[PDB]
Amino acid sequence: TFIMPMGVFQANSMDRYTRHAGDFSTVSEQDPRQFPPQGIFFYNKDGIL
Amino acid sequence: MVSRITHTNTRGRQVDGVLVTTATLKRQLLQGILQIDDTAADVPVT
Amino acid sequence: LNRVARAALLSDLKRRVCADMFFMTRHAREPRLISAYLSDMVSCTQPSV
Amino acid sequence: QASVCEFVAMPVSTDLQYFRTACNPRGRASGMLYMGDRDADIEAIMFDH
Repeated sequence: TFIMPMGVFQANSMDRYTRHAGDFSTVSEQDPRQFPPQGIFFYNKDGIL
Repeated sequence: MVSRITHTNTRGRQVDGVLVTTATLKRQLLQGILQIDDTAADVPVT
Repeated sequence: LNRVARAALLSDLKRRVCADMFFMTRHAREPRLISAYLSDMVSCTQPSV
Repeated sequence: QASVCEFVAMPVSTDLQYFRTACNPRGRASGMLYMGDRDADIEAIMFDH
């Protein structure tokens, strides 16, 4: 057994934290990069997701 | 515990153990780690 | 061998040919690996009469 | 010797992360390597949609 979770978006609002910068948001003015997670691009044997 | 069939190295000495299978790790730390020496042998044929 | 065994006996063929392609000019700086697959090459063909 | 480059049409909103390995230009891989139980399996692999 290894066991893979796949659905939520935490309704946090506790643990804001971080590692990267102002290098970054997406292209224009306002800053929502707040996507939580939808389902999964994943690989296979030897080259291929 | 006693010594009838228990091998040695080559000047007086009894043994205790085993293992079993095939191909890629034992002769796989020669292209990596171990050593080599010499030219003798002995053990009963009864 | 069955569908899986055939299947990536096949696919390991794919990886190996993608990796061990130009071993003498890729891994030229490691003399150790050269003798590491040469002994494999000689000890992979069956002898004759 | 100059080597010709052939173009194949494909949708704009195509997976882009599909092209950073040994992929297949047809977009759906095929090949004779693909059987084990029946004989008329090469046609349905390559064309059955």
